[PDB]
Amino acid sequence: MGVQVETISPGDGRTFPKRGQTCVVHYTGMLEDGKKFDSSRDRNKPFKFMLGKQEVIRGWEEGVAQMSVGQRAKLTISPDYAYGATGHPGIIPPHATLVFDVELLKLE
Repeated sequence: MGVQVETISPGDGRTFPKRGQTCVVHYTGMLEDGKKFDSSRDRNKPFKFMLGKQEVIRGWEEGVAQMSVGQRAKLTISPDYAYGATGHPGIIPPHATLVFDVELLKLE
């Protein structure tokens, strides 16, 4: 499968990221069992990435573009849209489905 987006709290429902914009987000990343492997909130610094430059996993590129500014959403990402068969040594196992709690703070 691809990426599923499940809403947690609504945004403005009007402003969606376009290609080339910088997305400023807080996020928490968890394995399918619920173990957290990454979180911007723990570092007290939002994460920025430019949509369309493939600086993040495909699931983020397609999932976050579906969010409006101010929305918090749950992205469930299958391995093909994520770290795939390889995974990431000692962080993400092979063939892992990931769950991201993501809040789109603003666009730049």
